Amino acid sequence: ATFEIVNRCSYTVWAAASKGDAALDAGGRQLNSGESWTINVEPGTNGGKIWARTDCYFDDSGSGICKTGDCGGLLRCKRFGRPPTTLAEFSLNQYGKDYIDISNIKGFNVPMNFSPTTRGCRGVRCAADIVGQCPAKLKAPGGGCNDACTVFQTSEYCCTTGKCGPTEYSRFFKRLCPDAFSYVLDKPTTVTCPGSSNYRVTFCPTA
Repeated sequence: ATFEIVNRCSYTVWAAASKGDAALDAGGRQLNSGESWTINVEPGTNGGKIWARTDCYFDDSGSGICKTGDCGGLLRCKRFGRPPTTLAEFSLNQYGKDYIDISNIKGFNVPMNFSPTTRGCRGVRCAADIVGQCPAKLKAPGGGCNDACTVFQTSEYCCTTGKCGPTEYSRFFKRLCPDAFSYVLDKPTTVTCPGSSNYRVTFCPTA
C-alpha cells in the first residue's frame, strides 16, 4: 500500500513510521511546512503506526532527541515513539480487509487526519485543540497532552486486568475527538476499508 504523509502544520515535524519491531520504509524523515513524504508499506502489515515528532535535534549520523514521540533517539525509527503521540494505526490485508484508526491511548501531540486515497471507506480525524485544553496533570512540559496511563501507571488507566472503564481523563480526549480511541477498551472507532487501499495522513489538517 502507498501512504502519503503531508505536513500542513506551520511548524516542522519529523514523521515516523514503524511496526514496533522494525522501520516501515525509511522509518522517519523531516517534513517542513507543506512537504509530503510518500512511503511504501508491505501488504499484510499488522500493527503499523504513523505519528509526528516535534522539536527534534539530529546530528549528521541521524542520532538525537525529539520532545514528543522520540524513538530511541533516531531519525529513522525502528521502534514506537515516546508519548505523547497522536497515532495513525493500521493493519492491512487481514482476510481481505484493511483496518484503520486514530488513537489517543498514548496521548496527543499534533492534530491528524487519516483517510483513504482509494474508494470504499471514510477517513477519521482528531483536529481539536487538545493541547490547549489538556488538564494540568496531563500536560507534558515537552509539549503535548499525555494519557493518564503514561502518567499514573494504574491498572485502571492502563487497563492492565483487561477490565477497565472510561474515566475523567479518557472522557476528556473523547469529548474533543470522538472518532479517536480514548482508552484501551473504548467502543471501537475502527474503519474497515477494502484490502490493499491507499491512504493519506495529514498533520494539522484544518490549520
